[PDB]
Amino acid sequence: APDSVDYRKKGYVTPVKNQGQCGSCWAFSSVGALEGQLKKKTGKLLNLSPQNLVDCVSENDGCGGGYMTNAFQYVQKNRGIDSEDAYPYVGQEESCMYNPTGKAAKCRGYREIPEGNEKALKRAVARVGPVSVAIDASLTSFQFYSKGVYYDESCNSDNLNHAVLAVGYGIQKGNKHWIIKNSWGENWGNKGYILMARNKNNACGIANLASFPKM
Ligand SMILES: *C(=O)[C@H](CCCC)NC(=O)OC1(Cc2ccccc2)CCCC1
Repeated sequence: APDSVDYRKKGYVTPVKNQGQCGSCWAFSSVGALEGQLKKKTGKLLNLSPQNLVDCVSENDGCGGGYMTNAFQYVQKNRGIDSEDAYPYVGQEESCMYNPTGKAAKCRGYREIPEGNEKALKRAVARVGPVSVAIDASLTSFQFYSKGVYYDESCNSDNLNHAVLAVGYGIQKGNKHWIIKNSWGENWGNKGYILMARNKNNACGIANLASFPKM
Protein backbone atom coordinates (compact mmCIF):
# COMPACT_ATOMS: atom_id res chain seq x y z
CA ALA A 1 0.00 0.00 0.00
CA PRO A 2 2.17 2.85 -1.45
CA ASP A 3 2.37 6.24 0.23
CA SER A 4 -0.04 8.77 -1.24
CA VAL A 5 -1.25 12.24 -0.22
CA ASP A 6 -3.64 14.79 -1.71
CA TYR A 7 -3.90 17.91 0.43
CA ARG A 8 -6.80 19.15 -1.73
CA LYS A 9 -9.01 16.59 0.01
CA LYS A 10 -7.67 17.82 3.35
CA GLY A 11 -8.70 21.44 2.89
CA TYR A 12 -5.12 22.75 2.66
CA VAL A 13 -5.58 24.25 -0.82
CA THR A 14 -7.43 27.30 -2.13
CA PRO A 15 -8.92 27.59 -5.64
CA VAL A 16 -6.53 27.95 -8.58
CA LYS A 17 -5.57 31.59 -9.27
CA ASN A 18 -4.28 33.30 -12.44
CA GLN A 19 -1.12 35.45 -12.60
CA GLY A 20 -2.42 37.27 -15.66
CA GLN A 21 0.25 39.31 -17.45
CA CYS A 22 2.64 39.20 -14.48
CA GLY A 23 5.67 37.06 -13.71
CA SER A 24 4.36 36.49 -10.19
CA CYS A 25 4.49 32.68 -10.23
CA TRP A 26 6.63 32.84 -7.07
CA ALA A 27 4.06 34.91 -5.16
CA PHE A 28 1.25 32.42 -5.83
CA SER A 29 3.62 29.60 -4.93
CA SER A 30 4.58 31.28 -1.63
CA VAL A 31 0.99 32.18 -0.79
CA GLY A 32 0.06 28.59 -1.53
CA ALA A 33 2.65 27.32 0.96
CA LEU A 34 1.58 29.84 3.58
CA GLU A 35 -2.06 28.82 3.02
CA GLY A 36 -1.31 25.16 3.68
CA GLN A 37 0.50 25.95 6.92
CA LEU A 38 -2.30 28.34 7.89
CA LYS A 39 -4.90 25.55 7.68
CA LYS A 40 -2.61 23.09 9.47
CA LYS A 41 -1.91 25.46 12.38
CA THR A 42 -5.21 27.31 12.79
CA GLY A 43 -7.54 24.58 11.53
CA LYS A 44 -8.79 26.84 8.75
CA LEU A 45 -7.45 28.72 5.79
CA LEU A 46 -8.21 31.77 3.69
CA ASN A 47 -6.95 33.09 0.39
CA LEU A 48 -3.76 35.00 1.24
CA SER A 49 -2.53 38.01 -0.74
CA PRO A 50 -0.08 37.39 -3.61
CA GLN A 51 -0.34 41.08 -4.58
CA ASN A 52 0.93 41.87 -1.09
CA LEU A 53 4.11 39.91 -1.90
CA VAL A 54 4.48 41.46 -5.35
CA ASP A 55 4.34 45.04 -4.07
CA CYS A 56 6.13 44.73 -0.73
CA VAL A 57 8.77 42.01 -1.08
CA SER A 58 11.49 44.47 -2.09
CA GLU A 59 14.04 41.63 -2.13
CA ASN A 60 12.14 40.16 -5.11
CA ASP A 61 11.45 41.76 -8.51
CA GLY A 62 7.65 41.83 -8.65
CA CYS A 63 6.26 40.85 -12.05
CA GLY A 64 9.90 40.32 -13.00
CA GLY A 65 10.28 37.23 -10.84
CA GLY A 66 11.26 36.36 -7.29
CA TYR A 67 12.34 33.65 -4.84
CA MET A 68 9.77 32.08 -2.51
CA THR A 69 12.22 32.14 0.40
CA ASN A 70 12.35 35.94 0.12
CA ALA A 71 8.56 35.93 0.37
CA PHE A 72 8.55 33.90 3.58
CA GLN A 73 11.36 36.08 4.93
CA TYR A 74 9.29 39.17 4.20
CA VAL A 75 6.20 37.89 6.02
CA GLN A 76 8.25 37.13 9.13
CA LYS A 77 9.94 40.56 9.20
CA ASN A 78 6.68 42.34 8.30
CA ARG A 79 4.99 40.29 11.04
CA GLY A 80 2.10 39.36 8.78
CA ILE A 81 0.63 39.01 5.28
CA ASP A 82 -2.73 40.35 4.11
CA SER A 83 -5.69 38.28 3.00
CA GLU A 84 -6.57 38.31 -0.70
CA ASP A 85 -9.63 40.41 0.20
CA ALA A 86 -7.68 43.14 1.98
CA TYR A 87 -4.99 43.30 -0.70
CA PRO A 88 -6.60 42.12 -3.99
CA TYR A 89 -4.56 40.88 -6.96
CA VAL A 90 -4.47 43.45 -9.77
CA GLY A 91 -1.91 41.77 -12.01
CA GLN A 92 0.87 44.38 -11.94
CA GLU A 93 3.26 45.93 -9.43
CA GLU A 94 2.29 49.11 -7.58
CA SER A 95 3.36 50.84 -4.35
CA CYS A 96 3.37 48.71 -1.21
CA MET A 97 -0.08 49.10 0.36
CA TYR A 98 0.32 46.61 3.20
CA ASN A 99 -2.17 47.23 6.00
CA PRO A 100 -1.96 45.34 9.32
CA THR A 101 -5.73 45.53 9.69
CA GLY A 102 -6.09 42.94 6.93
CA LYS A 103 -3.57 40.43 8.33
CA ALA A 104 -4.53 36.77 7.76
CA ALA A 105 -1.33 34.85 8.59
CA LYS A 106 2.15 35.04 10.10
CA CYS A 107 5.49 33.39 9.38
CA ARG A 108 8.43 32.52 11.62
CA GLY A 109 10.90 31.48 8.94
CA TYR A 110 11.56 28.83 6.31
CA ARG A 111 13.38 25.64 5.37
CA GLU A 112 14.83 24.58 2.04
CA ILE A 113 14.74 20.94 0.93
CA PRO A 114 18.20 19.58 0.10
CA GLU A 115 18.72 20.32 -3.59
CA GLY A 116 17.90 17.40 -5.88
CA ASN A 117 16.49 15.16 -3.15
CA GLU A 118 13.04 13.89 -4.19
CA LYS A 119 12.88 11.67 -1.11
CA ALA A 120 13.39 14.64 1.22
CA LEU A 121 10.77 16.52 -0.82
CA LYS A 122 8.41 13.57 -0.43
CA ARG A 123 8.89 13.55 3.34
CA ALA A 124 8.43 17.31 3.59
CA VAL A 125 5.18 17.15 1.61
CA ALA A 126 4.05 14.41 3.97
CA ARG A 127 5.20 15.99 7.25
CA VAL A 128 4.74 19.70 6.57
CA GLY A 129 2.11 20.00 3.88
CA PRO A 130 2.12 21.76 0.49
CA VAL A 131 5.67 22.71 -0.54
CA SER A 132 6.79 25.58 -2.79
CA VAL A 133 8.83 24.33 -5.75
CA ALA A 134 10.37 25.55 -9.00
CA ILE A 135 10.71 23.88 -12.38
CA ASP A 136 11.45 24.44 -16.04
CA ALA A 137 8.00 25.07 -17.50
CA SER A 138 9.24 26.40 -20.86
CA LEU A 139 8.65 23.28 -22.95
CA THR A 140 5.63 23.36 -25.26
CA SER A 141 4.71 19.84 -24.14
CA PHE A 142 4.45 21.24 -20.62
CA GLN A 143 2.32 24.24 -21.49
CA PHE A 144 -0.33 22.30 -23.43
CA TYR A 145 -0.59 19.53 -20.82
CA SER A 146 -4.13 18.30 -20.12
CA LYS A 147 -3.89 14.88 -18.42
CA GLY A 148 -1.80 11.88 -17.42
CA VAL A 149 1.61 12.02 -15.78
CA TYR A 150 3.83 14.59 -17.44
CA TYR A 151 7.33 13.53 -18.46
CA ASP A 152 9.53 14.98 -21.19
CA GLU A 153 13.24 14.15 -21.11
CA SER A 154 14.18 17.50 -22.68
CA CYS A 155 12.99 19.28 -19.52
CA ASN A 156 16.10 21.07 -18.23
CA SER A 157 16.64 20.69 -14.48
CA ASP A 158 19.25 23.45 -14.61
CA ASN A 159 16.79 25.96 -16.04
CA LEU A 160 14.27 26.69 -13.28
CA ASN A 161 12.00 29.46 -14.57
CA HIS A 162 8.54 28.81 -13.12
CA ALA A 163 7.42 28.48 -9.48
CA VAL A 164 4.59 26.18 -8.41
CA LEU A 165 3.16 24.34 -5.42
CA ALA A 166 3.40 20.63 -4.64
CA VAL A 167 0.11 19.79 -2.91
CA GLY A 168 0.66 16.05 -2.84
CA TYR A 169 2.05 12.96 -4.53
CA GLY A 170 1.09 9.46 -5.58
CA ILE A 171 0.79 7.18 -8.58
CA GLN A 172 -1.37 6.93 -11.72
CA LYS A 173 -1.28 4.05 -14.24
CA GLY A 174 1.89 2.78 -12.61
CA ASN A 175 3.64 6.13 -13.02
CA LYS A 176 4.62 7.89 -9.79
CA HIS A 177 3.99 11.63 -9.70
CA TRP A 178 3.78 14.93 -7.84
CA ILE A 179 0.45 16.78 -7.70
CA ILE A 180 1.32 20.33 -8.82
CA LYS A 181 -0.86 23.42 -8.37
CA ASN A 182 -0.10 26.05 -11.04
CA SER A 183 -1.16 29.72 -11.21
CA TRP A 184 -2.25 30.15 -14.85
CA GLY A 185 -5.95 29.77 -14.05
CA GLU A 186 -8.09 26.65 -13.80
CA ASN A 187 -8.33 26.86 -17.59
CA TRP A 188 -4.75 25.52 -17.72
CA GLY A 189 -3.85 21.84 -17.59
CA ASN A 190 -6.25 19.77 -15.50
CA LYS A 191 -8.37 22.42 -13.80
CA GLY A 192 -5.16 24.29 -13.08
CA TYR A 193 -3.23 21.23 -11.89
CA ILE A 194 -0.63 18.94 -13.44
CA LEU A 195 0.78 15.58 -12.35
CA MET A 196 4.58 15.62 -12.84
CA ALA A 197 6.81 12.51 -12.89
CA ARG A 198 8.16 11.61 -9.46
CA ASN A 199 11.40 9.67 -8.90
CA LYS A 200 12.19 9.93 -12.62
CA ASN A 201 15.61 11.40 -11.91
CA ASN A 202 14.25 14.72 -10.61
CA ALA A 203 12.46 15.58 -13.88
CA CYS A 204 12.13 19.29 -14.66
CA GLY A 205 14.25 19.93 -11.57
CA ILE A 206 11.19 19.52 -9.36
CA ALA A 207 13.44 19.22 -6.30
CA ASN A 208 16.12 21.82 -7.07
CA LEU A 209 14.40 24.73 -5.29
CA ALA A 210 11.84 23.44 -2.82
CA SER A 211 10.99 25.15 0.47
CA PHE A 212 8.21 25.76 2.98
CA PRO A 213 7.35 28.36 5.64
CA LYS A 214 7.58 27.75 9.38
CA MET A 215 4.41 28.93 11.11
C1 LIG B 1 7.01 32.80 -12.57
O1 LIG B 1 5.90 33.57 -13.07
C2 LIG B 1 8.31 33.63 -12.70
C3 LIG B 1 8.35 34.31 -14.06
C4 LIG B 1 9.49 35.37 -14.08
C5 LIG B 1 9.25 36.36 -15.23
C6 LIG B 1 10.56 36.62 -15.97
N1 LIG B 1 9.41 32.75 -12.61
C7 LIG B 1 10.31 32.89 -11.64
O2 LIG B 1 10.13 33.74 -10.76
O3 LIG B 1 11.44 32.09 -11.69
C8 LIG B 1 12.16 31.92 -10.45
C9 LIG B 1 13.02 33.22 -10.09
C10 LIG B 1 13.88 33.65 -11.28
C11 LIG B 1 13.39 34.57 -12.20
C12 LIG B 1 14.17 34.96 -13.29
C13 LIG B 1 15.45 34.44 -13.45
C14 LIG B 1 15.95 33.53 -12.53
C15 LIG B 1 15.17 33.13 -11.44
C16 LIG B 1 13.09 30.73 -10.63
C17 LIG B 1 12.39 29.52 -10.03
C18 LIG B 1 11.24 30.04 -9.16
C19 LIG B 1 11.21 31.56 -9.30
